[PDB]
Amino acid sequence: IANQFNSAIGKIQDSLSSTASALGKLQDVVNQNAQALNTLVKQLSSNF
Amino acid sequence: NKCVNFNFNGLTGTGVLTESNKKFLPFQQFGRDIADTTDAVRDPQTLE
Repeated sequence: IANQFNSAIGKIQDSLSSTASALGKLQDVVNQNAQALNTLVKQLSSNF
Repeated sequence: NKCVNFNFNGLTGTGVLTESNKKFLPFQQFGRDIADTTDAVRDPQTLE
């Protein structure tokens, strides 16, 4: 049971080290606030 | 390097004026931000 837990925590290092997409739920929240501020800045360049 | 009211060729505004490494082509006299505000200018007497 200890060896399996230690091995499964090993797969957590390897997965997070390998893939880009695993933290998508957090990166998407940063991308939405960044895109909303970029839009609010770009919108200043309008004539209306 | 001080805050000033500037006027370059009739472009009135307020800000710090600073040396820059931007290489304006001969036909360009203002540079602008993504907000379409002027953020660089070539001085009309000494062409920096």
